Amino acid sequence: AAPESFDEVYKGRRIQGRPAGYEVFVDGVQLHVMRNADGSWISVVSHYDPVPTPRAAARAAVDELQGAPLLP
Amino acid sequence: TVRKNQATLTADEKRRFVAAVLELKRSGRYDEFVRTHNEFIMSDTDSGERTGHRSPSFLPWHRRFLLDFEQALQSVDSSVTLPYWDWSADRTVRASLWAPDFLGGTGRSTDGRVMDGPFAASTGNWPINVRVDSRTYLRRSLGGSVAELPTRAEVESVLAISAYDLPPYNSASEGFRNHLEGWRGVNLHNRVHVWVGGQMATGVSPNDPVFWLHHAYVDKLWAEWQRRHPDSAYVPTGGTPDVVDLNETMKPWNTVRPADLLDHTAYYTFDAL
Ligand SMILES: [O-][O-]
Ligand SMILES: [Cu+2]
Ligand SMILES: [Cu+2]
Ligand SMILES: [Cu+2]
Ligand SMILES: [Cu+2]
Repeated sequence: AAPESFDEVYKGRRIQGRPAGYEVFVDGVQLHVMRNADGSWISVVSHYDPVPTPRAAARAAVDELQGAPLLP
Repeated sequence: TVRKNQATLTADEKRRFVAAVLELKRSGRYDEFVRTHNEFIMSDTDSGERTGHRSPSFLPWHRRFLLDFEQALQSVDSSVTLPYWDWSADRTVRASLWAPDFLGGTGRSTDGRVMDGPFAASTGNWPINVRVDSRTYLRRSLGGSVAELPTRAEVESVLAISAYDLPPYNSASEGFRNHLEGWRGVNLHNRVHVWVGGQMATGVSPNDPVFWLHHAYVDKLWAEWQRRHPDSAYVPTGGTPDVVDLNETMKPWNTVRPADLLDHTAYYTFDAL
């Protein structure tokens, strides 16, 4: 069972998530994310810090980016 | 052929190491190491094929990866070897490792930009090319995302584990490998990446020279574990889907198996084990 989709503006950036297994986007640019065996998630810009959900991972990326555009 | 504790390096060894690293960067050879690691960090999954991370091959893989980098460094200056960072001993932002004559310190608050050392962006000698976060300067936030680095006591508890790895051979696994990697337990290796922050916390972590010293120590811990448990060895040892078995060849090389990298003395030794 894949997680639900989401769409919101977090810290001035538009973040979206949707089942594909799951894709995330920050201002339209796709962010690589991954699901762990225990159900937690991690993204390419926070790959050693598991968070509970895809949205938590997207918010973590926006946090890390500090306003910077994401690169494909 | 002797990997030394970064804390024990002479001003000369430090100078030569930095110069060799900067030359690999200038010649364009360095960036390709960063690309390779990210590619594997993005494709290694708990559900499918995993070679470089969250699997038993996490150790022999990074062992060979570091061997490649060290060999590249030696092609520039044959006297240089990869030093290691014992983060359980040298645990403060004031460790000699973070001085301007070696790796430089932490980033400034505003954007986490490292402002000193040979790898600061302002030197024009360390451009961040292979990246996801569009910014092109080295960034760090020592102890910003996590309060403390692992302690000796904690490392000791992980080294005590007799089982190399345990099914399902992934991030949910119990056993030495997964505890050293950090997905389960007190968390060793993963927590360190988080402590440094900046690019070190991402898939393109090799962008930070400290990546090599960090993994050189993780590599040593595997050596120390084998000493503690001589009766214990690499697993799985036969036909396990999506996981690299002992005598199975490893990507991206394909000409090497975990079995060929178990004994490190065939390539180097440590100042002390
Ligand atoms: O593991 O980087
Ligand atoms: Cu890695
Ligand atoms: Cu992917
Ligand atoms: Cu445990
Ligand atoms: Cu690592």
